[PDB]
Amino acid sequence: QAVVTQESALTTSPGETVTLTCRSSTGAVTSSNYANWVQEKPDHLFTGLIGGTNNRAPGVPARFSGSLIGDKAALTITGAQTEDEAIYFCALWYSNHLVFGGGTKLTVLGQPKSSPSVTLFPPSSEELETNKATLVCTITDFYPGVVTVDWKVDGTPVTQGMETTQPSKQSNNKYMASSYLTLTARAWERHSSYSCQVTHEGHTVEKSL
Amino acid sequence: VQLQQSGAELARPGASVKLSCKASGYTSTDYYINWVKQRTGQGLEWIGEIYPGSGNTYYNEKFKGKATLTADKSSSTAYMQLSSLTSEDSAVYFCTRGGVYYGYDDAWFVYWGQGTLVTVSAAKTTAPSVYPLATLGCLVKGYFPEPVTLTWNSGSLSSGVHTFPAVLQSDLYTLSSSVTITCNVAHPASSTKVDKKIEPR
Ligand SMILES: COc1ccc2c3c1O[C@H]1C(=O)CC[C@@]4(O)[C@@H](C2)N(C)CC[C@]314
Repeated sequence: QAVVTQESALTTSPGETVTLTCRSSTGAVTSSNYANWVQEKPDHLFTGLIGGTNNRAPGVPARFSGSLIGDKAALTITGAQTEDEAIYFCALWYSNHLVFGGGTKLTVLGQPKSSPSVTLFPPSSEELETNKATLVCTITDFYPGVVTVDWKVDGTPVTQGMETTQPSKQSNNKYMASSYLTLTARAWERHSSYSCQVTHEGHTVEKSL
Repeated sequence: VQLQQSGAELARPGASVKLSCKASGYTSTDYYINWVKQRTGQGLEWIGEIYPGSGNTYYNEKFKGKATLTADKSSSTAYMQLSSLTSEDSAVYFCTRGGVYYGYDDAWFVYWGQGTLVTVSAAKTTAPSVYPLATLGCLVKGYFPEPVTLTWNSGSLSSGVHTFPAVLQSDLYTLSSSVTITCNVAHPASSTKVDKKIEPR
């Protein structure tokens, strides 16, 4: 089908105005796409915000408004509040079927930016005695809670055997995540260096063994 | 309006399970039920639509043959049969409804059920291997099912500790924790409770 594209993440501050966008892979977003918006708050609390491009649903605050901007649909929050921190999904109708966008995580800032604290652990002796080797990359104290992880072996980019957790909130309202690189014992011995690289707010923090 | 969904479900690959969503309130109108899929590592995905009063349906091409939507007017209930289950079918499935006497151009996702969790696995109960990490840490690898519990030095060590969510490696779950010296791991499903201390290399 068509593919619907949203920002992966966006940042705003209390009282600011932020616009979220929702693009269609087929061309301009038309009024015949009848653009919907859905807000997801923690614990699967969903609220239908917008129908028919710009009809705000009963009960939804007036600061929410939908519209078309150029060739795409959009959701504008005029005077963002703390409670507006959520994931916003858009959805487009293509005559006989519906497609959701990937969603946009909206952070409403409540503390200064914080870069990820990164630690990388080697496989233990006892794990190697099963002829397996797991490299553990712990990532903590970053804000906003959005990170990309990339691994390397002797400088070359790794493409297989990586598992990474969704960023989860800390008690100090910063975020944490973990990434695991799973190998055989021999494969870990073959190489001189392994590295975990975290991308956050346009900057990379990296650790190597 | 209320949408009551069926209970959580556990299945083996290739099997089939049937979910249900009972609507309450203003069911004299003919209304749409939209089904939605959300995996733990994904956003929302539209499965299809069904009107329980008129039986009409709209489908997502990707789910034709995977999901079948049916309904019955008098009980105000919609069903979704999921066939030939796989790991990608593990998700929370939501049913949704439009507003009462709303327009077609109003928001379609007004009322939401509590969601039905579907987990597809061939894994038998497996106790976690626990490994020291050297800030220091504790690696909890290869258990099933969730959950596990982890503390540090019987719970006397709590500040400066980060315990990360579980992840699925090789059809089993793997977890980790770290501290700025021993970790206590409990896997009730395997009736296990292991302790491991970090002797330096
Ligand atoms: C312009 O009208 C519409 C545009 C888009 C959709 C609909 C419209 O009217 C309804 C219709 O005819 C059948 C399809 C569908 O049930 C569906 C999608 N749902 C989600 C909402 C209601 C409705």
